[PDB]
Amino acid sequence: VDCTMYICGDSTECSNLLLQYGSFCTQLNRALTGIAVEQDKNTQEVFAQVKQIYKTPPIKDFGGFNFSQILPDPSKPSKRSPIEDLLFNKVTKFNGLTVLPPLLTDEMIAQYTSALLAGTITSGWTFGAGPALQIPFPMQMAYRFNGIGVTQNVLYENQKLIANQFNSAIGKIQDSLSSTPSALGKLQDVVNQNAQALNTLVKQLSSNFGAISSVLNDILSRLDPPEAEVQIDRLITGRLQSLQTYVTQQLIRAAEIRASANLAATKMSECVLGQSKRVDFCGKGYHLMSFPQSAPHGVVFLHVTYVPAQEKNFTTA
Amino acid sequence: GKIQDSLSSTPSALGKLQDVVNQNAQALNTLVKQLSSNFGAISSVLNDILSRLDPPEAEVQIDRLITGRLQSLQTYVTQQLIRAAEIRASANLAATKMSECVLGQSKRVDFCGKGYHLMSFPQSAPHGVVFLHVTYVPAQEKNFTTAPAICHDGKAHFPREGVFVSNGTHWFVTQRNFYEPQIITTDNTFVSGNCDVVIGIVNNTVY
Amino acid sequence: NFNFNGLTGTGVLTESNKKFLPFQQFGRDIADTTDAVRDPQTLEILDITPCSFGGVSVITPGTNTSNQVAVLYQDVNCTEVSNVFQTRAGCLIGAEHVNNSYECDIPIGAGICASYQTQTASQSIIAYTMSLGAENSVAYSNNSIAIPTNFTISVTTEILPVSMTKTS
Ligand SMILES: *[C@@H]1O[C@H](CO)[C@@H](O[C@@H]2O[C@H](CO)[C@@H](O[C@@H]3O[C@H](CO)[C@@H](O)[C@H](O)[C@@H]3O)[C@H](O)[C@H]2NC(C)=O)[C@H](O)[C@H]1NC(C)=O
Ligand SMILES: *[C@@H]1O[C@H](CO)[C@@H](O[C@@H]2O[C@H](CO)[C@@H](O)[C@H](O)[C@H]2NC(C)=O)[C@H](O)[C@H]1NC(C)=O
Ligand SMILES: *[C@@H]1O[C@H](CO)[C@@H](O[C@@H]2O[C@H](CO)[C@@H](O)[C@H](O)[C@H]2NC(C)=O)[C@H](O)[C@H]1NC(C)=O
Ligand SMILES: *[C@@H]1O[C@H](CO)[C@@H](O)[C@H](O)[C@H]1NC(C)=O
Ligand SMILES: *[C@@H]1O[C@H](CO)[C@@H](O)[C@H](O)[C@H]1NC(C)=O
Ligand SMILES: *[C@@H]1O[C@H](CO)[C@@H](O)[C@H](O)[C@H]1NC(C)=O
Ligand SMILES: *[C@@H]1O[C@H](CO)[C@@H](O)[C@H](O)[C@H]1NC(C)=O
Ligand SMILES: *[C@@H]1O[C@H](CO)[C@@H](O)[C@H](O)[C@H]1NC(C)=O
Ligand SMILES: *[C@@H]1O[C@H](CO)[C@@H](O)[C@H](O)[C@H]1NC(C)=O
Repeated sequence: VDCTMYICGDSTECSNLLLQYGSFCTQLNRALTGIAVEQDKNTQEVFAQVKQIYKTPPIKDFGGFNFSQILPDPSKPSKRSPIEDLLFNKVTKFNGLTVLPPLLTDEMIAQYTSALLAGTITSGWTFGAGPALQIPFPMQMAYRFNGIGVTQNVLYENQKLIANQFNSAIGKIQDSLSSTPSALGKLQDVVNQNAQALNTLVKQLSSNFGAISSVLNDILSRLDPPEAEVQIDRLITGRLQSLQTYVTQQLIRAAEIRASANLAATKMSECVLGQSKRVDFCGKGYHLMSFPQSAPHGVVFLHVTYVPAQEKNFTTA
Repeated sequence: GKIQDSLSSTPSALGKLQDVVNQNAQALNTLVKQLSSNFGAISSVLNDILSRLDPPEAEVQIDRLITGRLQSLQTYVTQQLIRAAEIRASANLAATKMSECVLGQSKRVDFCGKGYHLMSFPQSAPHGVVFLHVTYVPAQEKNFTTAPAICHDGKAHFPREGVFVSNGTHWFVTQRNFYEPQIITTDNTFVSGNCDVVIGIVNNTVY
Repeated sequence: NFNFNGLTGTGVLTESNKKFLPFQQFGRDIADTTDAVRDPQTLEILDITPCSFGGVSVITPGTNTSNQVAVLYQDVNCTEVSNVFQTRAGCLIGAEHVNNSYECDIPIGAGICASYQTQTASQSIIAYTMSLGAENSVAYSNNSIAIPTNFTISVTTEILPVSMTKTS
């Protein structure tokens, strides 16, 4: 935000009166800059977790699994995976209020995400902690089961069933997200709340707060100079309060978002770049794997766990 | 030794605390500098107006400045209160790492830095804590032919620990974190399933 | 600087792609600010665009080794602000641009970061596409695993804030 523009730009008298409040809005211009910087830091903490960008193999040996639904599709005009596409198509001036571009764009996020996914499928934790190791998906699966104390024979006996359960669940996720848009509320609310706070700030510029006119550059051209100064001081104060209110809310929301980003970054390490046993940490059950996906303003993880299905009562000691 | 050289040659490495102290000092110094703002008054100084202006005009301008000075204090407190929430979160993380990596060796993934945590050590600092995080990271690796099991007498023999490996002539058993191959014996393997189940199963005598 | 039958403000007009009702001499956007106006002597709907503005930031090497700088003017043309790089992240004046991918040094925005390579050598500011590191397209096979032999003990640092100035 350019506070000179928001309060009253292109006016000698508005500038001279705005300056009587010192750094009151200068520090807010700084607070917003700081928030924008943090937003790129949050993005880097969550997605730039590979030593170097890694790419998937030329041969998609996924053991019967469809990871084509999670990995970005390079043949499309928008390189997004089918799940990312569903989300991206659903999660959505002269007054000095503008929005700056990200440093790390959606495509580059998708590129880090692809590297993380490539590891999730064929190298596991090694794209992170040291040189990558060659750990082909079928073996990585044998290891995902051994990691929860389950003999790898379940993988081979049920190789088709295991891939089908994964693939089926992906289809269910796609069907849910495509029909229940509120499922994306975690990001939709962020964009709507920040947009509303800012749009409200714009609407509030028209409040007069008891002033003869709600517009600072109207008063200076309408009232005798000392009368104008009084009416201008009242509106500048009201406009400054609106800027401070907005920034304070954005600073608090940034704290919540930074915390969310830190949690997201933690999940990436615990379920994407490992198979953590912290109970139900990245979803209920024992972790096997997790697949990150990009999103406007966020990250999506597909949480894969081992969950008992049928059970029986046996005599014990 | 590399850490000491890094910290002394790259003082920007200390930015996690240096920026915090400078930001707080600046916020407080700003609070002082803003004492000079007049907020519509003839003068920004309350004790100047009281001995300079005709008392009823002085009263009005004094109240304007009291409000202005109050707003500066309210602003400061809110900003420090929000920053305090971030600092508390940082302190909580620091406390978490000190218990989990320093008095421990947490397996949380790359939690205290990339690699498996072997150990961690805290150092004091103005306004904060410095940690030396020590991890285990593979230096070298080699590509070996592998199998989840070997086929012997129609059954699948699984390693009790590790994966079966080969250099092209003989099969052995190794761990994922270190290529120290063992002879395949009945003391190192277990039997389950069969040769028609394991994918990647290879034919190898079990002693 | 506009005044159409009492409707005032500032901006740039262009032809719109929308139609208004006979009772609608102007339109407004999401926050009820002018979207477009109609010309009372030639009715036509003309979209109003805010007059070019944006923030200005400077990309600089440290002044301890060199003083070549380039300036980014956000959301504006290179002609509104010699070696000019046009981008929505802001036109970088006093810099060149290269198509090849490199690491990030000083961010411009929207996927581009400036760096300071020399040429025949003089140092200059060149805007570059971000690479995200080497593309390690590792291939895998169900019958082969990279297994660690020896290891290194890596020690790194982390510094965390614990406390603030005890303001009283
Ligand atoms: C208000 O009155 C003015 C009178 O100047 C109107 O302008 C006139 O508009 C007519 C209709 O377009 C023009 O006649 C024709 O113009 C076309 C192209 O402009 C030309 O190819 C034809 O040969 C013919 O001259 C006329 O020139 C134009 N007069 C001007 C521009 O001076 C205007 O339309 C009226 N506006 C409203 C809202 O009623
Ligand atoms: C992964 O999912 C894609 C998308 O559904 C599958 O592509 C379909 O393939 C079937 C037959 O193989 C075709 O009849 C469909 O027209 C394809 N769908 C689309 C949208 O093109 C693909 O087969 C799946 N891959 C695996 C290994 O299951
Ligand atoms: C465990 O549940 C799975 C569900 O995937 C069972 O697999 C199904 O088995 C039924 C009949 O046994 C078949 O009609 C289905 O076609 C199977 N599903 C798939 C995806 O193949 C499996 O039989 C169960 N296993 C045990 C040991 O009970
Ligand atoms: C095992 O016993 C519990 C306790 O009565 C009962 O609720 C459950 O149905 C039994 N489960 C099976 C598989 O018989
Ligand atoms: C390994 O032994 C099995 C008997 O269980 C046999 O069917 C198979 O052909 C053998 N594989 C070889 C010789 O590669
Ligand atoms: C593979 O290793 C075994 C013992 O570890 C040895 O007998 C054999 O000569 C090795 N083969 C090659 C090709 O090095
Ligand atoms: C590995 O998979 C490939 C195709 O993905 C197949 O041709 C080959 O037979 C498999 N090898 C083993 C040992 O299963
Ligand atoms: C520069 O102007 C061109 C047309 O002259 C326009 O298409 C483009 O959007 C402008 N660039 C910026 C960053 O405003
Ligand atoms: C690890 O082994 C490699 C050869 O594979 C050797 O070059 C290197 O010096 C060893 N590293 C250490 C730390 O001993």
